[PDB]
Amino acid sequence: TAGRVVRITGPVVDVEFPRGSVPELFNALHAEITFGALAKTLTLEVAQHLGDSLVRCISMQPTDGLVRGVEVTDTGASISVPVGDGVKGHVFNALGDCLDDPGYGKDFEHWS
Amino acid sequence: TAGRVVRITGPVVDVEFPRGSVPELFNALHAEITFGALAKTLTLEVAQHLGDSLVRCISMQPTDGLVRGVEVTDTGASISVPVGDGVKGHVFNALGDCLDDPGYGKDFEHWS
Amino acid sequence: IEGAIEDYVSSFEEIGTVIDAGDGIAHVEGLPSVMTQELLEFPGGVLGVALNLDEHSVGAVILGEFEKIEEGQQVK
Amino acid sequence: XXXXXXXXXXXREEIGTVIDAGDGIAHVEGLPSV
Amino acid sequence: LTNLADELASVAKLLLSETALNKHLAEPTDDSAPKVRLLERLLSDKVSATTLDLLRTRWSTESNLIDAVEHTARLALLKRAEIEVDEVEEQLFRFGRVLDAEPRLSALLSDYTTPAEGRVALLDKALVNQTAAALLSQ
Repeated sequence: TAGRVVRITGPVVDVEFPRGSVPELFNALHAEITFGALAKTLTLEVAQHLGDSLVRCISMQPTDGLVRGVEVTDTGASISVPVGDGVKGHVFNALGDCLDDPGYGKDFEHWS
Repeated sequence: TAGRVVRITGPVVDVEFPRGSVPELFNALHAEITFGALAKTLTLEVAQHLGDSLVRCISMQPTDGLVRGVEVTDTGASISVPVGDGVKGHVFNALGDCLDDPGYGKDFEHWS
Repeated sequence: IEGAIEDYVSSFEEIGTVIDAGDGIAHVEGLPSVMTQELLEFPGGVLGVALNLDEHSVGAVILGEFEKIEEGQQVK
Repeated sequence: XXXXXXXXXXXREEIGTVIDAGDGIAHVEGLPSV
Repeated sequence: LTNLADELASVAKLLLSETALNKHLAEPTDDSAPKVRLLERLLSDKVSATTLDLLRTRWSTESNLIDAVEHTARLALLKRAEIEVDEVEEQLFRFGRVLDAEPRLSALLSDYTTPAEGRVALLDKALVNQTAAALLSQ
């Protein structure tokens, strides 16, 4: 059901999906980085459709340590940000998680 | 067994060798031009490997009159020049051939 | 097998054909024995200089009226 | 399902090989896990 | 028809595997004489007279020259079935239905980047009309 990474060049990652599963433009995809100190989950935004079920994406965290053929899961929606009154007085990264109190945004209303 | 010329574009010449017989970088290769009044032995230097047993070379003489398919022989060493106290007094071209006495320096120590 | 394939490829009065032409340059197929910067001649009495010799075609600059050149002409 | 899963079942360190080299760049073939 | 399709499928395998020959024969000539020269040199030991006579026939590139051998072999084997047209067609659409309904099996069938012998074994073990299965194995 999910896709896999085909090509990597700097911040740009090409992914391939099963025949019907190809995600829309501006969906958030996930991929896993597994090496040591660089180990993180990577979030990855769809920029283009290249034909033949290929999709070209732009990475949010650095791609260092990513490997060809790793699984990629389509989240089915765009990148989402916590919005609400309790957002005031906190510091967020681009992806909407709080730097001064980790996990803080997980229970808010999220918008595209 | 030895290589063949396969592309020519000005002073750049591509040469194809047998699978296992590919020269290192900066080796000197000989090739023959046999047209007529223009005839000479070329020296080529290896500058790149292009894959599939093919190498790209730079010609030390005008390639004018070189024809596709001629045999090229790998000397197994870089371009060499005569060195010694007997080098003083004389005039040399880049290949270490003496212009003042054509046979001179052939018997001197040759450095790469 | 590969030695019989190479022996055959060596076995090839030779005439080429123009495969592309434009603006004062033309590409010739064939001529497996042409020298670099050999002077070619084309059917209209037009000459050319074989500058670039690729694996499968020869790139010739055209001297004089390149208007007389078209694809499928012979060259010698 | 069954026959395909059995055909997938029936289908040290990694080695690559240099396929191009020049000017301080080299292209390597293989290394599916790099 | 069956003998000739096997000769055309096997020479297509020699053409896709012999890449140096493929990239040299895929070039047009002013006469047939060299084209027949390699044809007499290499076709004589392992191929039938009809197959060689057909192969003796200019293509734009190597991929199209290789495809044209498969196309003749498909025509031959289908003419051999016709010499059962409804049963081969219906079975062949039905195999297309099985392949398009199972996207992991269709992707696992994409075997040009894999050993083709193990691919043909896997398909023959997963897959009825004998000639439809022959076209699929071809």
